[PDB]
Amino acid sequence: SHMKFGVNYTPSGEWFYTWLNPKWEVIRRDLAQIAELGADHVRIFPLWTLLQPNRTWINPKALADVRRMVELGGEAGLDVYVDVIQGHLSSFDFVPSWLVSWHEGSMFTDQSAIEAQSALTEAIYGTLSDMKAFAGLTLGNECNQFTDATHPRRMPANAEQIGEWLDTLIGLVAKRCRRDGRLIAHSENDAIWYADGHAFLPRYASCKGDVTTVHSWVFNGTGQHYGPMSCESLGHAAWLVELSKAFAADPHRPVWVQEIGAPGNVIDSADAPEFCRRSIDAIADCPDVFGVTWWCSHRIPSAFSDFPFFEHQLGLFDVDGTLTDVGKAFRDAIATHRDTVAPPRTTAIVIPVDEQGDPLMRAAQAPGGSLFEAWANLNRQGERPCVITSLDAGNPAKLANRGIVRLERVELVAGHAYN
Amino acid sequence: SHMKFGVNYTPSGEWFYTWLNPKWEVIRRDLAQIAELGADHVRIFPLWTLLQPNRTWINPKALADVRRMVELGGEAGLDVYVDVIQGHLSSFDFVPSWLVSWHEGSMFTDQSAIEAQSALTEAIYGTLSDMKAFAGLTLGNECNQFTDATHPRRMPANAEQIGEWLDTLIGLVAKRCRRDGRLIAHSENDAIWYADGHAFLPRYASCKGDVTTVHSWVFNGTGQHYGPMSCESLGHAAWLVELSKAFAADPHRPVWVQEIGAPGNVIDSADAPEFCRRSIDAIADCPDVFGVTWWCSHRIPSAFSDFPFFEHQLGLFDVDGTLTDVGKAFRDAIATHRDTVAPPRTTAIVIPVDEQGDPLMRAAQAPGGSLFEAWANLNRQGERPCVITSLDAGNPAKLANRGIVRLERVELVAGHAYN
Repeated sequence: SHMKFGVNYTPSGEWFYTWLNPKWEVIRRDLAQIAELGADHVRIFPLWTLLQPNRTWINPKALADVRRMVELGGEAGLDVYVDVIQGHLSSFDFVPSWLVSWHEGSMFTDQSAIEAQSALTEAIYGTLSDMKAFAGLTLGNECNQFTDATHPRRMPANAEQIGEWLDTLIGLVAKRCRRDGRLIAHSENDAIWYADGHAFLPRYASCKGDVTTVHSWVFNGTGQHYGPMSCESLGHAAWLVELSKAFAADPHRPVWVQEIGAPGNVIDSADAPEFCRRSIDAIADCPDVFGVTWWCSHRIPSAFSDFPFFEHQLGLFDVDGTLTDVGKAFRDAIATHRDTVAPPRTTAIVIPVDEQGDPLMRAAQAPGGSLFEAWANLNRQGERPCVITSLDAGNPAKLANRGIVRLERVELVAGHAYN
Repeated sequence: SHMKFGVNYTPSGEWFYTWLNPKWEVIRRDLAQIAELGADHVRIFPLWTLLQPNRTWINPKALADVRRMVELGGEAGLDVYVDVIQGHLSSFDFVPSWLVSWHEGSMFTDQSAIEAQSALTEAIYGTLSDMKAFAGLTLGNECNQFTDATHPRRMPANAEQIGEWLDTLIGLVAKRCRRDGRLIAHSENDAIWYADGHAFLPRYASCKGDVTTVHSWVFNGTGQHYGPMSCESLGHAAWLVELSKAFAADPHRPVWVQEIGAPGNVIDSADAPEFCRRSIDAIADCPDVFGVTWWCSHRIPSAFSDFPFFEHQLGLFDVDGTLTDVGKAFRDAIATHRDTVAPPRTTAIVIPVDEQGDPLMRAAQAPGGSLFEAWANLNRQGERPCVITSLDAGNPAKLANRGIVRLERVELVAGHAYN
């Protein structure tokens, strides 16, 4: 049992631009710094444009560099999780030329592009499969952002095509992962939980892949609307954990807080260490948390432009390599919650869903919405709420398997704070 | 003095994907093969995504790799011309993440992007400036394709903004180039000659930069409409040379046929050698030709996908490294025209222009148009025609400088063969 603690690895000095010519001695020291925090894993991010520059040619040097980074993670004493398709990082898209402009197409529906992503997933798994430190794969960081209606070069897809895309790519490696002792997962930004009409559905995160991933960012309106150090803000990661369980078929499926950070566009730097400590305290009171992975390890140097300004400050280590106050808070939180075990949560707020298990109104569970607030209010009062669907609530076996004793209900009211 | 002969260098084995991890021993063999043809220069193509992955960071390893390729070109005895911004190659766009989707913007009008392109031009010149083999720079291969309405992710610009973009980037290095003995130029696809409404204007090619560049591709409708081995097709490159002079302020400005190939989508493979020989015969009969640079050196291996099929066959050397029949024709053509001197051309076709020197109807000088056909007819009849504008035609001083004796005028009729 017990929560894993790790960091999302942003290479010091050159960020992901380092993949062009990695400085292995610097990367080695980067990973040793992360291990010194007490972290047990890292999550790493190769670039799709370098991995697969042609639809039918994967660059062996790019694969070998991924293997070397994994090897250095293991030498630091870390398990290493690899995100296959980036794809999207920190406001930037990295899309190979064969899926751009004259060759524009949707990664979700174009069959020849799906076969290329399948080959890349297998090539990454196969490259790394003999490494004791290779712990698992995620399809890619927040790939759903490409199909969101807000994306300025949207890759179209309906919900059925998204389900098929997930099934195709996860299905390539799920059995190997199972036989080998590794994990396969996928990752969406919080539009999956919050955005009505979004083609990625909550049950996809909570049922497909081995563990649910959530990425908790209180710049999504939670910090602005309620306050950066409000209960709604501090408990937002714990809220995603419990919300996501409502949509899981398996009553003890682990939930991975795969990203959480203290974004400086809503949280004052003076409050960021307390935000970290208290957010992790709230996560640690939720059962079945797979782990907590902070965003991110090393600050982006100021010589790089066009990042939203707060992205530069998210690193636990400053640009000179020293441990920031948030880094100290995360190190302290790892030690605090080493052997803590959260007790069962038995009072559930109920989410009305349709016959397929999808919310009647995702806006009601978004920031500002009635279900979001009912959970935050119950949490502020010490009730330690969990979340179930109306379908689960009419199933005495599922209530029994989760130990649910009290049901709390609220009408559906859309929030308007979300983004 | 005499025409230069060179090759557009496409790296064997990995194409421009070799820039990720260049195999220097193969690149040396490639360049030695080009020299063995009798070529005296190559044109090379670094990738913008690798050179400048952040708006304010140019990758020093990518600069060092360009320098090494120039160094190997000289060691083979070749002068090396470098295209700064690719940008566009063989149906693919290579645009850095900081100019796409969430960061979408126009390289032609966004000031911060223009300053980045300025920094990249200075960085390439300065990296290469101490090298005996570095012979000059072109801003980039056919950059105008980004601003044409045909482009699916168009970068907007009006004609004045395009002129300012050319002036800004050429102005950075024009003086150094003259002091150092190198050249600076820019390159457009044939929309500049042929497409009404296009924001690149003919006089920009013929007046800005040290030499006019033309890229001659008879799949632009010429080969389809008149026949691949017609006089219209075989004379197309000479036509672009002479057409371009009409718009030059300097009556002896050199014209560089910076690309010509024998595209297999309109020219039968068995005819490509005679197409090469006779196209170059026609170029060699035009005065003031700077040089002829064949597209391209080495065929694209068939393991790479999504190229138009004919692109694979354009190389002078096959994928196994052996010299193709077209390669033999080009080698033979270099020896044939080593010492050729074209006599002056004195019979001129007249292009109607407005007071700024821009054509009244570019469609009339495109394939199928009256001015296009009037030139081809005179050329087929052995009249060796040149081209002037209507402004020049009413100025006996300009007629004197070019030695024009006979004028032929024709009514404007638009072609419809052009793409």
